Amino acid sequence: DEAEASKFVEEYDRTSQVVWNEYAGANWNYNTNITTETSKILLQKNMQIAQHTLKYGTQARKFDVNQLQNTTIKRIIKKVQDLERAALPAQELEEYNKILLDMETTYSVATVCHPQGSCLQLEPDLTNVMATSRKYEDLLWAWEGWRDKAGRAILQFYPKYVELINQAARLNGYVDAGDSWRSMYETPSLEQDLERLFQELQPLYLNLHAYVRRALHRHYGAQHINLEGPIPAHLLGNMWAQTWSNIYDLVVPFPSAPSMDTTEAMLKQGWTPRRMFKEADDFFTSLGLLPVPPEFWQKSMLEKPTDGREVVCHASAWDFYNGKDFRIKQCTTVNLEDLVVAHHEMGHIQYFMQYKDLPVALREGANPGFHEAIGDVLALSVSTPKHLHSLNLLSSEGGSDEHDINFLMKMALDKIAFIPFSYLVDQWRWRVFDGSITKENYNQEWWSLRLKYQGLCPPVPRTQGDFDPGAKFHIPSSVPYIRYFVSFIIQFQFHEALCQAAGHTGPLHKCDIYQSKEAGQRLATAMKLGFSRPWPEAMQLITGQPQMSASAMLSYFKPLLDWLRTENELHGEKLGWPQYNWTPNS
Ligand SMILES: *[C@@H]1O[C@H](CO[C@@H]2O[C@@H](C)[C@@H](O)[C@@H](O)[C@@H]2O)[C@@H](O[C@@H]2O[C@H](CO)[C@@H](O[C@@H]3O[C@H](CO[C@H]4O[C@H](CO)[C@@H](O)[C@H](O)[C@@H]4O)[C@@H](O)[C@H](O)[C@@H]3O)[C@H](O)[C@H]2NC(C)=O)[C@H](O)[C@H]1NC(C)=O
Ligand SMILES: CC(=O)N[C@@H](CC(=O)O)C(=O)NC[C@H](CC1(C(=O)N[C@@H](Cc2ccc(O)cc2)C(=O)O)CCCC1)C(=O)O
Ligand SMILES: *[C@@H]1O[C@H](CO)[C@@H](O)[C@H](O)[C@H]1NC(C)=O
Ligand SMILES: [Cl-]
Ligand SMILES: [Cl-]
Ligand SMILES: [Zn+2]
Repeated sequence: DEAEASKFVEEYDRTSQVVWNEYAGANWNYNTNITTETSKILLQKNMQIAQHTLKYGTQARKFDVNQLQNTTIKRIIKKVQDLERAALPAQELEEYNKILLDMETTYSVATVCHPQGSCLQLEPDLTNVMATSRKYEDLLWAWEGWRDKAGRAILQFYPKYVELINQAARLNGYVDAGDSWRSMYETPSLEQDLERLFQELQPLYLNLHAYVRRALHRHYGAQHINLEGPIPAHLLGNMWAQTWSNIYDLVVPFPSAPSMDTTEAMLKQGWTPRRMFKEADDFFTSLGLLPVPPEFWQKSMLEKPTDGREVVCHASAWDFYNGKDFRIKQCTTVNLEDLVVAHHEMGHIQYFMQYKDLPVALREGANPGFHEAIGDVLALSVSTPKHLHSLNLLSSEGGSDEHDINFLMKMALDKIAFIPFSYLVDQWRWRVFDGSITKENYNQEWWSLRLKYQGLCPPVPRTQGDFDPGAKFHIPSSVPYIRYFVSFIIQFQFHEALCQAAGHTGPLHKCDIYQSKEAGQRLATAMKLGFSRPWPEAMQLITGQPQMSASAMLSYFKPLLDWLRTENELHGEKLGWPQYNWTPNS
């Protein structure tokens, strides 16, 4: 019994490496070269890996895990019993795989065109418009156009996707796909824990929201901003209003304390995408963590190709499951935002390398939020004015409370603004999956949540046939999103603990853990566990305690919360959006 199970897990691990490596290659080739051929080979490799999954998943289900002594072998076998889509009948599996590829392709090639004029892709063109335009009408053209071309085109696929992904989840013992996704956290109290964390961050978000709304009222006019209502969703510098830092110029608390133009500085100094990832590599190795192998530099696609290839430009990090081939694919733009993204992606690579000696079944983060947090932790240190100054991308900003509040505001526009967004994406999808939201009400329930959690409203009334969730990458690509909410909270807990381990004193937001070997050792021991143990053990290794907690993030931003409360009180802001029914008149 126990001996049969141990031999089984060894066989699974040997054959999975080979098959998973092959699948990763075909997926990479399509992702970096979208063609009918590569897409045909990908769909073919899909059926190959499903045959492997079905073979070993069927065997695994014949072990009564109850009678197993070893708990690492229990854990592997329990996971292999979940076939995911390979539980579907052959006909439905083929249809499911084609739906997913159609949704992804539709999103990745959509464009927004002027009549008799040029056509813009999402990256970099429309992203640039949303980030830099300060004209209501031009922002509206891009915001609405993307949803008209991308979102509306996904709607035809989504109901059938939902049916098929739920059917697979039921065939694997879950009640629906959202149940399956939540189970990745192995945390029965997950929904209540996440709701508690969201509530703890509400005071900070409402004060930020009210301050930004006042600043938008100053620039865009009283006729277009209701100081007691939701904010129009196209004015926040980002296609999804998920991060707001690109409108820093409109909301700067102390314009008398200016910051160097970081994009001009990178360009003037000859930064390139390759330099951006090299600086990330240096930060990781400064902590005593691992460098990326030479192969990484040869096989990664670090900028939009120019040879006519259509590619999936959305950034991603790749494990090829042979312990040696790791890659990034990013249509990198030379700016500070993409430097942070490069650190994020390099954090996924670091995790891949740290757990590469585990059985492939356990080669995942302690939970998906952990995988997302590693690179962001380092990026918190990289983002400090003192570190950016040492890269020659800022002037000296120390010894100045004005510069200090400006910096906290810059960070808040990204980190705090993102909290409600990241919460609501899977609040919506979980209710789509459990049947609470039907295709009749997809879009209406999306905007009810955009209002309830982010206090945003659409600048143009939505009409039948709109499917604005489809205009957000992770929806047609079927990537769960709550990982990013968890990540944004726990990355501050990790930062706090690593700064304490590095001997930092004083305000948490001034800490920079560059070159701390004690910090790197905490992260390395946690990452090496992969998915071999419940995630509270990895939490304990990093922070000395087992819980998720908003306290670290609230401590980081405490000086800004104090300042915002004073400023909002002085101006008589009404926090929140009691006039929640308001929408733009024109
Ligand atoms: C429950 O079972 C697990 C798993 O046991 C292993 O996997 C099963 C399928 C069988 O093949 C067993 O024969 C295997 O041992 C046990 O976990 C292992 O415990 C041992 C200690 O007894 C650990 O051994 C350590 O390994 C270190 C490095 O090994 C890794 O690195 C090499 C080379 O890089 C890599 O190729 C290899 O695959 C390893 O992953 C070594 O430095 C150290 O000194 C020590 O020898 C081993 O790492 C554990 N594996 C895992 C996956 O956790 C449990 O001990 C067992 N529990 C009980 C109560 O018996
Ligand atoms: C399974 C695998 O093999 N590869 C996976 C990694 C893994 O799970 O192992 C992978 O590469 N996924 C791609 C995805 C890309 C990005 C993303 O989509 N981010 C979210 C949310 C966000 C926003 C701001 C921010 O600062 C941090 C996160 C968004 O932009 O909406 C783009 C920019 C950042 C990360 C990613 O890396 O998470
Ligand atoms: C792109 O894909 C085609 C097949 O669709 C292939 O012949 C070609 O070599 C690929 N190009 C690159 C750069 O991979
Ligand atoms: Cl939207
Ligand atoms: Cl997740
Ligand atoms: Zn990520």
